Amino acid sequence: ARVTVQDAVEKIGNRFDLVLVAARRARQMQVGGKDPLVPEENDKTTVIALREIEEGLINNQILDVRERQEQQE
Amino acid sequence: REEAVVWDILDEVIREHPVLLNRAPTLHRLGIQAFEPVLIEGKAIQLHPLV
Amino acid sequence: VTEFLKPRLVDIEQVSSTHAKVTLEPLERGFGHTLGNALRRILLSSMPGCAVTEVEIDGVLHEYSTKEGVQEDILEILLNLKGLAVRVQGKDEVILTLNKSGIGPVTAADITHDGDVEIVKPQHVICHLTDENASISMRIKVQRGRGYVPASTRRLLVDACYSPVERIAYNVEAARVEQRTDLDKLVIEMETNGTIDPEEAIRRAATILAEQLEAFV
Amino acid sequence: EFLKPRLVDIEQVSSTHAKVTLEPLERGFGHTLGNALRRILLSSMPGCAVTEVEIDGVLHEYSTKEGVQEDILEILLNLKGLAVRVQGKDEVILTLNKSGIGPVTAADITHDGDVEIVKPQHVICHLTDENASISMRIKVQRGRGYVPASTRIPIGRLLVDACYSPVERIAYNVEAARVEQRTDLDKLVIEMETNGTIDPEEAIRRAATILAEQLEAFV
Amino acid sequence: EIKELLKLGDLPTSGQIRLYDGRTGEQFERPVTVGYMYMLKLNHLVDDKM
Amino acid sequence: QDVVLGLYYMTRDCVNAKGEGMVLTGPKEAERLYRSGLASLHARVKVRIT
Amino acid sequence: KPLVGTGMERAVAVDSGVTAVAKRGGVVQYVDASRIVIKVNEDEMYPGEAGIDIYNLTKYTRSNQNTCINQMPCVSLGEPVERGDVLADGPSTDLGELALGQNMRVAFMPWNGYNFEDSILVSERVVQEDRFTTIHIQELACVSRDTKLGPEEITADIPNVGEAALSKLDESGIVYIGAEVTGGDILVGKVTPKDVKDSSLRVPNGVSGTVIDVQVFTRDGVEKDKRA
Repeated sequence: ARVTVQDAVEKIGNRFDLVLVAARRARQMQVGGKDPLVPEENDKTTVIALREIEEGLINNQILDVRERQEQQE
Repeated sequence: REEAVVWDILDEVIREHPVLLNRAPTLHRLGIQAFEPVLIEGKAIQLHPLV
Repeated sequence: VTEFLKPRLVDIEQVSSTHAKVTLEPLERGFGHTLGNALRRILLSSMPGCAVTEVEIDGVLHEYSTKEGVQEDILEILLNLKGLAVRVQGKDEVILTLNKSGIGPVTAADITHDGDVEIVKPQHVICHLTDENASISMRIKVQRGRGYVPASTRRLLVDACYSPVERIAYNVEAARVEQRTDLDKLVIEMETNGTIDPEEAIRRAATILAEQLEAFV
Repeated sequence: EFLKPRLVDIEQVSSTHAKVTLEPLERGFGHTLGNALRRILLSSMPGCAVTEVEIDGVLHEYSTKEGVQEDILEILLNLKGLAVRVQGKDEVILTLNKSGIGPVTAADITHDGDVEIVKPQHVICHLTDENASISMRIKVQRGRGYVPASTRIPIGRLLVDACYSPVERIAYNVEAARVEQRTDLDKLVIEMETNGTIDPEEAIRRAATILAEQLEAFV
Repeated sequence: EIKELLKLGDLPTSGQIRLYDGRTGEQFERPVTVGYMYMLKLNHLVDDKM
Repeated sequence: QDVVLGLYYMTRDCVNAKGEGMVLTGPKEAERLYRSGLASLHARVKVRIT
Repeated sequence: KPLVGTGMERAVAVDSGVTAVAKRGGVVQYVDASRIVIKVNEDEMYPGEAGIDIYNLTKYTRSNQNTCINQMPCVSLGEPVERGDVLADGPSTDLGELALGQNMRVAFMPWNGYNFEDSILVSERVVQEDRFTTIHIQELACVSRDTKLGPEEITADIPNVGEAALSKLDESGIVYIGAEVTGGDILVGKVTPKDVKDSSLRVPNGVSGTVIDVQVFTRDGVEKDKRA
C-alpha cells in the first residue's frame, strides 16, 4: 500500500529523479529477474520500487554499484 | 465470453495501477489527474467529491 | 429463501489494550446498519457497569468552590473522578476514601484497597497537592448502574458513566463475494475505559440483544 | 436484569394491514428494535409474487392480442402485483381462462388447493369481443427481496419482474407502559402495511429469527 | 391559497415534516421539506455515453 | 458545498439547549453524549482537551 | 399526470398529432388496442356516405429518436364521446393531458453526500415499480451488397460458429419474431465470397431486447427466400 511519495522525495530530493530511479529498479525487479529487498504485499513492482526508495536502500548510487559490479562479473 | 476467472485476474491487475481522469475542457494543470480504480457494479465513474 | 449469509469476524486489528477494530464480512445487503445501530445503542446507553456517582468533601459543601493546596479546582477534580474506572464485585454499592497528605500528584493508587474495589488504572491522576502541610480527604461513592446517568438528572452530584465503552462507531463499506453484486462489511471500532477487554464488550452487546429476542424465535 | 418483550396484542385493523405490540421494553431498546424490525421487515420477507407469464397466442411482450383493450405489457404490469399466497410448494403454475365481454378479475384463476388469491377484485384486463378469450399460464414462485428480469440466469415465455415483498409500509411508535408500580418503560407498536399475504405474527417472528440468526457471528 | 389548501389537507402549514433517518432511526433536527415534484427522465442515458 | 454546511451546522451554538454548562472529560464523551441524545450538537460546554 | 400543471397541457396533447381526436362524436361501439370503432350520433351525420368511424391506432413503431411512440385507448366500451375529445392517449399523454415524466415524493436534505453538487438519490421503490422504465426501439439494417468477386447470400451456413449462433435462426437465416437476443448473437446470417467470410449482422455490444418486427426488402430481379 502506498498513498503518497513524500518520504521518497525526502530521500531523493529532486522528485524528477524519483521516476527514473524507481523505474530503473522496477525494471530490474520485473524483467530483470531480481528479487526485492523489502517483503512485498502482493503488490506490483512499482509500489515495491518506491517502497524500497522510502526505506533508504535504493537510489541511483546503489544502482551504479550493482550494475558496475555485474559488469565486472 | 466474460468467464468467471477473469474478474479475479482483473482485481489482480487493477490493484496498484493508476488511471488518468480528464474532464473535457481542460483549463489548468489540475484538469488531468490520476487515481487508482475501485470496481463498480454500474456504468458511471465514481469521482472523489473534493477533487 | 431462508438461508442468509451468516458471517464471522475475519480479523481483530487491535491497537493497545483498550482499543479494538472488529470487522464483519460479508453481510447481506442492508444488514450493515441494522447491526451497526443495534450494537451502537446497546453499547452506548445500556451496559451493566460500575462507576462513581457522588462525592462529598470534608470542608466543602458547594459545587462552585475553592480549596488551598490543590491548584485544580473542585470544578476540575470531578472530571478525573468521572474517568476513574472501578470494577466492583457483587456489592451493589460501596463507599471509598481518599485521606492523603503530601506533595505531588495523588494518583488512583492512593485509595485503599478495601475488598471488592479494584482499581484497573492506579496511575490515573486525581489531584495534585503542592504544599507539605496540604491534606486532602473526601468520601467518594461508586454505584452499579446501566448507562450514562448525568448530574442534572440526579455532597457533589457527579456524572455517572457506568457504561464501559467510550467510543463506538461503524463504517459500512462494500465488500464483494464471488458472483454477488454488493454486500456489506461492518467495521466495528470500539474504545473502552479498561474495565473489560473490547473483544468481550461486543460479546456482551449481542448477549443483551439475543435475550431481548427470546420470546420470538 | 432487563425485562423481556412479548407479543401482547395483534389488533387486526383490516384484512390488508394490522398493528402488533411489543411490550414491555427497557428505556432505549424501543428505537433499537423499532428501527431494526422496520429494516428487516422491509428488506427480507418471503413473498410469493408472479414470475413468468405465458399467454397462448402472444409471441412477445410487445405485440397485441386481438380483442383485449390493453396491451400485453399493461397486462404484465397488472399481473406484477397479483398478490397470492402459497403454502406447501415453492413454484406453481396457475392458469387463467376467461371468455365473454367483461373485466377479467383475479377470481377467474384456477383455484388449486394450496394456492389462494388474496384480493379477488383485482383487475387484470378487459375483454371486449363476443368470441374472444385470453388463455395464459401464470408461474408463481417463492422468493425474497427484488429480482429484476435481467439478473436471472422456448419463445412464448414472457418474463416479468419479481417483486417478492409482502409488506409495503412500516411505522412504529414507542410510548410508556404501566406494568407494576414501575414507570419509564416502553411499549413498541409496529404498524405494518401488508398486501395481505403474510400474517403479522409470522412476520414479527421471522424477522427476529433473521436478526437472532445474524447474531450467531460472534455469540 | 397553498396554505389554505394545506389546511384542507391534514398537513402542516409550512410544508415541512419531521422525518426519521432510515439508517439510524432517529428524528432529524430542523424538519425538512417534502412534497411531490414532477420529475423527468432525459434521453441522455448512461448506456449511450459509455 | 454540502460539507461546509455540515461543518457550519456542527460548530455553532444556541444559547439554551440541553447540557448547558456541564463539564465534559474529553471529546469522546461529547460524541457519546450527542449519539445518545442527552445533549445537543451545539450547546456550550466546558471540556478538557489535549 | 402532472400534479402541478398549467392548463396548457390539454392544448398541447390535443393540438399535437399524437392523440386520436374523435372527428365525430357519438357512442363507442368497439374498443381494442389495435382499433377504436365509433358509432356516430344522428345530428352530425351525413345522409349519403353515412356509416360509422373507424380509427386505426398506431402501435409500437420507431420514433425518430429511438423512443417508442404508442397509442392506447382511454375510453371503454359503451361510452358517450364528444366531437373534439381524445380517444387514444399517445406517448407521454394521459386522458388528454400532456404528461412527460412522473411525479414522486421528494425531500430536500443533504443526505450523506450522495447528492453533493447536483446529484439525485432515488430509492428502490421507484425502480421496483417500473415507473421510469423507458422503452427504446433500435433499427438494425443488414444489406446484401453486389460487390466484386460475387454476390452476398443471406444463408445460415456460417463458418467459425456452432449451434449457439444457429439456435436462434430459422432455415432462412433471419431471427424469429420475439426471440430474445442479447449482445453478440447473430440476427441475420450473411457471408461474402472470398472459401467465404462471415459478415453477418450482429447485435451491437451491451444491449438486450426483443426482436419485435422484421422487414424484408428485395430488388426486382432476385428470387425470394422462404421467410420473405
